[PDB]
Amino acid sequence: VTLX
Amino acid sequence: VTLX
Amino acid sequence: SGFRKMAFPSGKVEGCMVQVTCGTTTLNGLWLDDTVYCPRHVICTAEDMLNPNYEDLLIRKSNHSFLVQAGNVQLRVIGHSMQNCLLRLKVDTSNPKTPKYKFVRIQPGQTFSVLACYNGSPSGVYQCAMRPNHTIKGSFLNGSCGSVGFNIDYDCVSFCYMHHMELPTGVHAGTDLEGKFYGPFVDRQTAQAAGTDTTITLNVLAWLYAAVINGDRWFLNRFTTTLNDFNLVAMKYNYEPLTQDHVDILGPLSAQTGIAVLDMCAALKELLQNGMNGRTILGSTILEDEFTPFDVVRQCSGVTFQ
Amino acid sequence: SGFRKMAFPSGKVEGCMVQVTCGTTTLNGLWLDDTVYCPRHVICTAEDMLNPNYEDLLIRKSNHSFLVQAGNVQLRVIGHSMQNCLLRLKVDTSNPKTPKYKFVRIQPGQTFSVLACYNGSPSGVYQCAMRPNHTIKGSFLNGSCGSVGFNIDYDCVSFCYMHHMELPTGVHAGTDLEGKFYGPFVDRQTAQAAGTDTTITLNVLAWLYAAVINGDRWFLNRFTTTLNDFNLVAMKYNYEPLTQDHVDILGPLSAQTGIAVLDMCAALKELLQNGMNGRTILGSTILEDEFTPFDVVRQCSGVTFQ
Repeated sequence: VTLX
Repeated sequence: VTLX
Repeated sequence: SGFRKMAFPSGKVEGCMVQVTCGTTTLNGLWLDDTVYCPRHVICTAEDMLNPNYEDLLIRKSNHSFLVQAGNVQLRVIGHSMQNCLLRLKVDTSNPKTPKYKFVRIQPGQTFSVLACYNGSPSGVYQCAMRPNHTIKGSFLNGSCGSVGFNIDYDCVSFCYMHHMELPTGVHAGTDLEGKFYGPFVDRQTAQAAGTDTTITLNVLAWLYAAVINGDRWFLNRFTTTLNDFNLVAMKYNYEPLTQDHVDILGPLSAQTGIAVLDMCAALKELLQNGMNGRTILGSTILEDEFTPFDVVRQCSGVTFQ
Repeated sequence: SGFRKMAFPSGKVEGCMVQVTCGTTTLNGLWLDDTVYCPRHVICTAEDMLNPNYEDLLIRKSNHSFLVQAGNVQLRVIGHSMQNCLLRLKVDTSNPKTPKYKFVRIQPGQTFSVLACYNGSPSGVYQCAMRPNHTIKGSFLNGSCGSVGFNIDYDCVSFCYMHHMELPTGVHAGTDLEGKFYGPFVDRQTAQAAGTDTTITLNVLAWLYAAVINGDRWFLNRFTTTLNDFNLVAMKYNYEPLTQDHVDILGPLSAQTGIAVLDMCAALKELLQNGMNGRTILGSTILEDEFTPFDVVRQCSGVTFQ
């Protein structure tokens, strides 16, 4: 996942 | 034409 | 005439966007009355993200650990609490631009407007649907977390989404304003993948009504279908099954156009089996599923082009 | 990641929308400092529209012929003048919500955000391009005239469009904020038809860069083309010819992706000749032409997914  |  | 993906005017929400910083992390928050709401992962660092323990990470913060900036003005934090995946920061000032608002948990297939924000400053507005797999196909870059989704009815803003993260397929996941994720997702850097998606049948049908109201009948036919026979076709083309409640919802659009729902279902079944190829509906080459029946009634004339 | 048609936040424009009534006609106007701008056909009746003479129709009006309503408050008109196809009404009150603004005349292929409004009250926001034939594919119902188009850069609003009418094909025509129509259109009920349209080549290319920046290379090839050879293909598929100035404009996107413009042109030429069929680009089944190079840079990461 990519936390934004 | 339709004026709106 | 015409039919466009259309967002709600965004001003009442713009007046609520602030910037929240914790350590070296900066992201957006939402300032209503004397609370600012933001994603709890604002308290994390990168290695904290692999396996964070928020209750433990949070007990280690004070009120002065959080910097809240409204435009050029600093808001002093005077309390904090965790609610599921959000923080609620109490500030010394009530937002004088607080609109009438509610917090709503939106259902799959429903649409909302997203105000994409960076550094507390709004950058653009677009519409998107809650997918059946609980993701949205948004447009988000680093620093967009804390950007919100909302609908407006009269002068009341119903906030329904706060942005948190992006999945490997490029789709987006987030929470309601109670901090509860949509879908089986968690706020940590671990392998997570969107489940298989399906097409929102109710929406496709609504938008075919849109097309008839705007004056196009080409895809209609003389056939009808049972709910059950349609659903055998639906399942093979990866469409959500149609239910009697969905049939009912389409009542008002059915009545405006004089086309029976199951007649439009037959029309849909024909489009899935034979294609459009060559032809367009409302300017589209494909079957569109991101407009609700409500979105159609909102935007279309209450008078059909017969 | 992601790529959506995205509108500018609309709040600075919402604060400028008022309602203008003359006789039995009501429509929207734009209130900046102490002037309200609206379509001059507000002074007409239906039979006045067949062959109006505005100079003659206008000399017959006083200041108290116009009612301007800002929310619940009546604005008193203290002067009026015609400018091309708009009226400028001077009111006794400066709009305290006037943003920093300019009036711009937009060029074909450029995009802007439209705040659709009814009875002075904003109802939704969407993006659209000025078509090469000087129309836009908007979404407008009766009472939408006086709705505006705009871009925002920093905190300055550049108004570029005011809505006037719809043509038989369902497309829309209007003026800049100096009252000058876009295209060969006039504000009267007479036979007028949109000219033939073409695809905005520069935009298609920009959006193919968008797709590469977001991580997709499938449509690239090992060929190059001359400008002139591309243009023979362009003409046959009803695309605007590509010029050296358009090639230049694509410089920064070319540099971010390491793909030469004429290489992307070869890629485009291949897509036109062989189709996509089956395949999508940025989620689209067709070649999209409503994003400018500027729209791509605004929304895409400044870092390519290599």
